[PDB]
Parts: sequence; structure tokens; C-alpha cells
Amino acid sequence: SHRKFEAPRHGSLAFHPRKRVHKVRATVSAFPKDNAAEKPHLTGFLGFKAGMTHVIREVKRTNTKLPKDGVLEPVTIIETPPMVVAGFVGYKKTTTGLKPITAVFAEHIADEFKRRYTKKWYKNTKNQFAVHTEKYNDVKAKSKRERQIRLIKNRCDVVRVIAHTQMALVPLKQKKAEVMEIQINGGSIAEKVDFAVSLLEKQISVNSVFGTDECIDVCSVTKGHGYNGVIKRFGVRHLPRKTHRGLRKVACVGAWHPARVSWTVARAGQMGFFKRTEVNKKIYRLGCGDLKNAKTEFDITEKGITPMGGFPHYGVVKNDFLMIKGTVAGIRRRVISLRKACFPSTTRTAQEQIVLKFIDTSSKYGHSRFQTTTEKKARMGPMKKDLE
Amino acid sequence: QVCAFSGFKIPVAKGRKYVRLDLKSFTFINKKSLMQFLRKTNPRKVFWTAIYRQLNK
Amino acid sequence: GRQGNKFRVTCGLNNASTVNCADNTGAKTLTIISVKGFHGRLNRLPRAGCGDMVVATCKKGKPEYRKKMHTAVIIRQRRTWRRKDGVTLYFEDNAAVIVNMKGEMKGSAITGPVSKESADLWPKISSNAPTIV
RNA sequence: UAAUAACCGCAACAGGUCUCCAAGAAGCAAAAUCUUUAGUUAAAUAGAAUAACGCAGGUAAGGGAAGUCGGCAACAUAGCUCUGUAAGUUAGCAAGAAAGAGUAGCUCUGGUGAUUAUCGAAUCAGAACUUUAAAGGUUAGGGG
RNA sequence: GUCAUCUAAUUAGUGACGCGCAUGAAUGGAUCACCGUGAUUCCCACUGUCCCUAUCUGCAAUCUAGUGAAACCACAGUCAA
RNA sequence: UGUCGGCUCUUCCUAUCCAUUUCAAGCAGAAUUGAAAAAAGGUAUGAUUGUUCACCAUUUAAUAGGGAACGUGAGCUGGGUUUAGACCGUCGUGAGACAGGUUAGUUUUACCCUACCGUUUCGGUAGAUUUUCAAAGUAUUUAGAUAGUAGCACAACUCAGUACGAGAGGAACCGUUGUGUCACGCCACUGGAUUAUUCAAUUAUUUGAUCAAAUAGUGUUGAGAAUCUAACACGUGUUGAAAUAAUGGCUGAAAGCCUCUCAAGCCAGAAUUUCGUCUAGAUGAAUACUUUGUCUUUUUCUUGUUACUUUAGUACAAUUGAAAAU
RNA sequence: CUGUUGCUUAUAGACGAUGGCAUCAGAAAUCGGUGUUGUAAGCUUUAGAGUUUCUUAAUCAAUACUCUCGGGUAUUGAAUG
Repeated sequence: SHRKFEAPRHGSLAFHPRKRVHKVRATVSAFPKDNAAEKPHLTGFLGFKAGMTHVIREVKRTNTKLPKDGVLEPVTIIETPPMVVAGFVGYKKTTTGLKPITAVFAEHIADEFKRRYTKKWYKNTKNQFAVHTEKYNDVKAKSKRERQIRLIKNRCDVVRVIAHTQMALVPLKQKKAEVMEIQINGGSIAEKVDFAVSLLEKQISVNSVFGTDECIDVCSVTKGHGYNGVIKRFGVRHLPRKTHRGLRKVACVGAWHPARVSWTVARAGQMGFFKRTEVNKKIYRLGCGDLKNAKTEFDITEKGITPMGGFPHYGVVKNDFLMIKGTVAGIRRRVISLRKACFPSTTRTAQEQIVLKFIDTSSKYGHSRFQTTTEKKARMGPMKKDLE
Repeated sequence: QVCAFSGFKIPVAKGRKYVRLDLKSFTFINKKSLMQFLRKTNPRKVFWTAIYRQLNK
Repeated sequence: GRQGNKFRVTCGLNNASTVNCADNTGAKTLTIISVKGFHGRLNRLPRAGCGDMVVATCKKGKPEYRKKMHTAVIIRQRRTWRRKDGVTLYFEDNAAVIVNMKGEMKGSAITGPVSKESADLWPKISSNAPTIV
């Protein structure tokens, strides 16, 4: 018999199975489609989510009824200290997809990058890249490197630079760096390798990769929740109060005679540590150099982007950062992989200029009142302590 | 905007507004003040309010 | 009869919700039956926010208005709702006025304040509205 | 022993089995709640973690029975004092009908007796002042 | 059943009509004041019954040390025709 | 073989109700009617009734029809039916009968295998020797056969009181701005829970009184950080390319003409298909270090792996294998 | 090399798993910041309606003033040192 009434199915089958990831960092399964009529450039980065705040921004779109004094928006702060490029790899197009050909590495490798090649560092001999470094300048090894460079220019189609973070610049307790392969989209493969070689051992900033008021994609791992029922996993209806043996379950898990439970039925299981890519994320402020502060042309107080008492569970942001309109997957301290949009958004809201009027740096605990800790002391004035 | 009960300077994008049938509207900084306003509590008798700290000292 | 669009207002008025009638057309209270423009979902009840046209019945009023179905516009509600400019606000009671499909108001007076969401949508209401909050 | 281990139930079974003696607070009360004399701390094992689904006890924005066979379940009223109380009626009732007001703390005042000024009873009424404006910790009628 | 009424809406309720398949007079007929852990309908109040679910506590469930059963069991256990 | 209905949930059919693309009308416009492609997405809220059914009042772009042991009771409920109590009406001499009505009537077990959802453990893919090489071990960076798939719909402004039409009436393409739902997230702002028995107050009992507590299995009340969460807050799915279905066309024979082709060859054309994009993912690849350089087995040490150790045995550089297309 | 183990370990979690650090490890207090509640206890304003007693001398007195933007709490899943 048919169901009496119709309703959309609960949950999405575009993400089945709901298997939790193993590595905190999430790898972009794609890069923006290459154009060979432009100068080579980097098409990705990697930052650490600090927290969230809200800003008042002035609307520049026309033919809209939004208030002239400003609209309240939520923004996520992604601290992105400079990266260190420690090698590059060429990929070839074969009948089984891309196949890496060679990986040329730099002469000097940081201890942050070496920790990735072990599991118990404090017991290791820490001899990673030792033979590579000690024999870097030998004619036998120098000749081999020139062959590796020439091999890529002859039989490769994709170049990616192996860049890693610097964990000393962030309040995280992890010391081992996070390694990401960032593709070079640009001219011919001859000048891609030329551009790649120039970047060895150099430091890259987020401003060189992303511009101003640019829509990007974000890939990260969502916040974990452990084992969960069908009401939270799939949002099914709770059963009436009278029900024997419990309310929060799916009553019928299949008809009689497919004789098996279908893969489409909502079942309990793991929700949480899932990889998700969200596209069309606007960059509000490119917090590099001049814009490293939280001041605006309207609100001219010199205040750091960190709220009073620091970002909850994170700490203090003292490096470059990005302001993203809205929410991104993952809790604070999560590693965030950034990338240029594969399909750029041409909507009038995507091309719209961003002009901020106010950035909220009040404390994120409780019902705070003051923006800077100085103006808290000004309003309250002297207290019993200090004066006694 | 200044809170109707506490008398504190209300931060932007924070607090709630209460509109009465007598065409008078009040904006509050937190549910702590709004609850005390709804109980007909005199802000001059509440020690931490900005109004009390003006009448005295 | 409505002019222009309306932003998102969290609808706090359900089906079978009794509201006051701030009009002067002999109807005391109205109970919401359906909401015009509401898009159905299984087991969901029709919802109405400020400035929402509704279909309501009068269970208290003059004999020429009682026990009949009317069309009303929600002008204020006790449900907290947020404007796009970061202003969180809510009224003291739920109220509505009786208007027809073309939007022209049946009565000629409104008691108390009127939300900007309902005033801008229906020009005839704003003309009879004392204050627009 | 006379019973949450000596009795009857297959048992060291949350079931059942006749009696005597019986403190303080508080209150109308042998009520709920806390303590004294007496008894006991063991009465089918524990430790760690603090997932889903459960059993027991709860709370909730706006709406208010639209849920459902059905207000099932829960919520709600609840003591005392004063005013007031309908139709109907076997004239006895309905009736705690329905409905409305008061109630705290502190400092005082008056009434209710006995022996010829002293001695004693908790009870009722009244007045200023102050506060977080007062039956509601427990107990405690939803109404038509 | 038909007519009123209750509701926005009434196979429900109440009040009327009566050639009543097949009511009816101690197989008792009609009429109810009080009373009822009896059956039914409607109002007020209130509320997670519901829109639509969130969240808190205790006990388990989870794992471990000791201890440790039972129903059931031809052989067994992936699907389509 | 637990026998009605409802609730919850997934999937399937098309004989399509809506949205998309088309042809026809006795199609001027608007609104409609007949038909084709197409089943990827949607298809409601209530009064009465146990009802399936029905009939009403609304809302909507539409409120289409069905299957899955008349889907679904170790999923619920027990309203109906369908035991045992009782009442009425008719029938029967009587005990008693009534798809006649009424009222009250226990809904047991998963800890087994598999299916499904999640989650561990051990094992592992064959022909290369340019030592700048080749293979094994450990770790990272990647790869993507396969499987799933997600965005829809409506409204407002402008076009425009314009096209059309005697008038009455009265659109559409581009563009712009929102809303609803579904999906994925998220904790800034607003709201909710709250045993931080946090802070404050307070009823009763007990500490000789104050202070400070305890007890009433969380005494109670007000405010209440954190954490979680919103149907109650808010972000993203406005995103590109090619080829198609129905259909309309181009050149063009058969059949000197005609014809879109039951011919060869082309074009335009869908909520379509496939790339692109998202999720899980097998065999894999590159680099780093440790080795080894003709080979294996049985033993054996380790939590385990590799190198490693002993006794042997075994081979030792030199004629193999390519036109492509039709 | 890898695993056990330790931090009564986290961005994770039923258990395994996963993520981090392991002697420059880790933990702990204390301090400052940041939040919550609302002005501690001792003495003083005759604050103070009245009573009482010496008879302007005290008392006892709910509540109220100054010290006091006080005191208490604050990772436990907060941030520095």
C-alpha cells in the first residue's frame, strides 16, 4: 500500500556512508581548472580557525531595501601565518589519472617538516633528509636534480608546491607542521617549474594567494559528536508519548518483502568528524599588514582582532588572518584548507565591495559591554584593588 | 542606545527592545535588566545600576 | 494588495491563535485559521509573522462580525524577531486589523503601535497607524 | 525469632500474618518534614568512562488541544479570614456553588479570668514602621 | 432520517417531528432533586499532547576484576529472476 | 504465517496533479482544452466518523492515482472487530440467537544468524635491473576503477496598464530583490536547558546566640557564566561545458517535381544524460629514512616488521617480438 | 622502525580507533585579564516606629548609611604568565 501522505526524505544520500575521517587536515579533492593564458600563481593556502565574531557592514548593492546604517553579519576569523615552501612535485596525465613523476625538495628542511615522517619523535634518530642535506651539493646529486627538473618540463602537466606551516607562530600545542600541496595554475609547464624553483625555501603569505573581496572555497572537518540517534543524525519525527520501548527511533525500518533493510533507512551511528567542502565564501578583510588590526574608517579605535580574554578555547591571534562571511565547518583550532573557487560566482552580491563600519571585539563570555580593556577601566574608574 | 533600567551604554548589535501598548518603547542590555524592569523595581534602589551611582556620589 | 517584499520575520503566531483586533470594526478577538501564501508541509501548522495576511474567524464581537471568516493583517506580536540591522524587538501583545484582498482597510483607526514590517507592506495601514515602531 | 534473614509462599523472596508500651519541633491534625532514647550503616558485588536507546524525576521561547478514538499524560486550583453566592429542589439541599479582597517581619495597644495589688490562659481585634509586598519548604479542592 | 442549534467547517451533542424494520405501561411507563474512581458533548483556565524539539539529574546500558544462567537449535546462514 | 485502521519510515510503478521542453484548438490577449518527451524534485492544515470511504471549511504552483504478505503489532496504539460481566429491541415455550445497537475488557521474548548502520584487528596483488638504478620495511604527500549525489519552488519590482483587443480586460523574454522548504554546517549576535547544589534571598529542623553551614534523596525562588542547542540565531548549495528526448528546421534523394531522413549527412532544442563539482573508496604512484643486490623453505626472536645469524644447495654478459592508415 | 605505557591527554571518543606532547615533557598553585551575582564579616549613621529603664542613660529594635564597583566565584571542556 502507498504511504498516505508524502514528505521529503530525511537526510541526504549524497553523503552516505557517514564514515568519520582519520586525519584532522582535509585534502581538497580538486583545484580550479587551469588556464594557460595567465602568470603562474598559487591556488590555495591553509589556516587555523580561531573563532567567530560579528561586524556591522555598509551595503554597497543597489536596488536593495537593506538599511543604510549597516547590516549585522557573522564572520569567522582564520589565522594564517606565512607558509614555508619545501619542495615541489610534477604530475603526469596517464590512463589511471594523475601519477606523480618526481618530487624535488629543498636543501634545508625545518624540524617541523621532519616530524611528519615519524610517529614517536622523542625516540627517533631524527635523521630525516639527513642524507639529502649532507650530499645536496655533490656533483652526483646536483646532476640528478637537474635531471628531475628536466623530466618534469618534458613529461608532466601538473605542478604542486609542497608547503608547510610553522607551528611556532600559533597557540596550538602541536609542533609537527601541516603539509599541503598547492597547485600552480598559470602559464606553460616550462615557467611553472621556473616559478616553482624560485619558491624553494621561501615564505609565502596569504595576500599573495588571495585578493580583496574574493569568493573562495573552504574544506575542513566538522565538529565531532560521537554516537548519535536517528533524531539528531537524520532529523526524523519523534514518536508519540504513549509508545512502548522508547520515542526516539524510526518505527518501520522497511517493508516485508525486499526482505532486507535498505541502505536508505535512517540508522543510528556516528555523526561528527566528517569532511565537508563549502563553496562561495566571501573574504571580508584581508588581515595582512595595514589591515592586521580591528579598526575601521568609521570606528577608529586601535584594537587587536582578539576579543578581551582571548578567543575562547583558542588564545590570542597575533599573525595574519582572514575574515570569512558566515560559518565554516569545524570548531576552533581546526585546520582549514582554503582554495580559489572552482566555479567563480558572478552574482551581484559576490562582486560587491565590502566596507566595514564596526568589528565586535567584546568578550565572548557572558553579556559583555566594553570593546577594549582600556575603556572598561575608564568607565568603571578606580577600584578598591590598586587604590589600596 | 542606553539601557532603560540599568542605564548602561548598550553595545551595537546587543540587547532587546520592548514596545508597550502606550506607544513607549524601551531597549535593554540583557535579560537581567528586562526582568527587573518588568517587576516594577526602582533602578535607584539597585546598587550596580548607573542611575544609582549618579544619585549618590 | 501588498507592496514590495518582506524580510524574514520569525512567525510566532500559530493556527488557532487568538489575537486582539486593534481595529474599530466591532470585532474583539480573532483566531487564525490559515495564512495566505503559506506553503504546506506534513504535520506543520500555518504560521504568521508581522505583516502577514491571514484568514481568521471572530469568536467575540458584534453579530455582524462574529461567527464569520475574515481576512486580517498581523501588525504586532509578542514573538521576538530580529531586523536585518541587528535590532531585536518584540511587542506587548498580538494584534491584527481587518483588511480585504485589495488591502484597503475596513476600519479607520488603529490602537497602539504598528510594526514597520506591516506598515511598509500595506500602505493603507500606515496611513491609519498612529505610530510605526 | 516473632520477621526487608528464625513464620507461610521451593529462598536471606520489595507478597502475606493477631497484639502491648510510644519523646521534641510544627501544625487543626497519631498528616508531610527534621531530631532525641534505642537500633543500624549491612542488608541479590564493585571500579573507570560519562556514547546512542531506555526506566524514574524535571524545565522551556511564541502559540495554546491545532495532537489523539478520547485533554490519555502532565500542567493548573489548593491553608485560613472577611464579603458574596444562581437555576433547580423531595424545601432537607445545591454550596467549599460561581466570584472578589486580605495574609510577612519588627515595635506596640485593647478584649476575654482567679484571690484580696499579685498570679495565669493562649486566643481575638486594632495601629504605626520596614522589606525581596508575604498560605504555598512540606501538606493542600480545577471550575462551569 | 428531516428541521433548528452548537462550529470557519459537525456520521458527534442538544432541542423538535413521528405509520415507531422491531417503544410502551410492577418483563413496569414518564419524571432526577441530592449522590457516582459509571457513559457522552460543549465552554473557561492551564499546560511539550502538538507546531518541533532542545536540555538537566539519578540508575543502568559501555569497559574492566570476581561470579555467572535461560528460551531456542535438521544442517546452516549475501542477493535477482 | 498475530487478523482493520491510524501514526512513523524507505523504496518502487506511470495510466502525470504542479514545475521544465514541445505540437494542436472553434488558440486575438488572459484563462482554458487535447496530446508528446520526462518519474530527477514536490504533492498540505482541520470539524464529524474506529472507519478505508465520504462530505464540508481553508491554504497552495499542485494539494495525482497506486504497489511492496490488501508494506510496516519481539515498531507503537487497541479506537473497531472477535471469548468470558451487563442493558435494550426483535425472535424462541425454554436454555438461548441476531454482519442489530450500547458499555467495561492483561498486547509476552531478541542476548542467536543474516540484512542495515557505524567501528576494530590481522593479511595482502609481478615482472624493472642506466647504483642518479631496482626491490623490501616504516611514515607522509597524493591517486581515484567503483558506489552515491542536491537543489528546487514561489513571490515582489521593471518590462507595462504595454503587446493583443471595439471595449471590457490584459501577458511574456532579459535584468534585479526576497521568501519557503530540503541538504550540509555552525555558536558571533537573540532565545532555551542548567547539580559550576556559582552568587543572593528565604520556609521548617538541628548546631547555647552571632558567623558559618548541614538536613528536606536537586527544599524553594531570582539572576545565572560554561557546554549543548533553535522548528526560536545565522551562513553555503544563483555553478560552468558538451551531447540529447519529444519537437521545429538545413541540404537532399528515392520518385527529373516534393519531402526534416520507415535514406546517407547536419543544426536548434528539457526540472534530461555525461563531463566539471561534492562524499566514501580498491589496485596504486612519488618522496624521506633503514636496508639489500641470484634465489627459497623449515625453524626461530619480537607487541610486531625489516635487516640480521648458522648449515647447505643453486645460476653466473653477450643472435628474443613494432610501419601506420584504408 | 612500530606497538604497549605516561600526560587520571585533546580539536577525538561506547570499547578499540583517531589527534598531540613526551625532559626545552607534563602538572600544579599564585598573579594579572576575562566573566557571574549584587555590596561580605567587624565596628558606625541616635538612621530607626516604639518600649523600657536610670529618668536626655542606657537598652532592645525589622530595616537603612559610610568603610564597600564590596565580598564570593571563575575551567570544570576559558585565555596569559
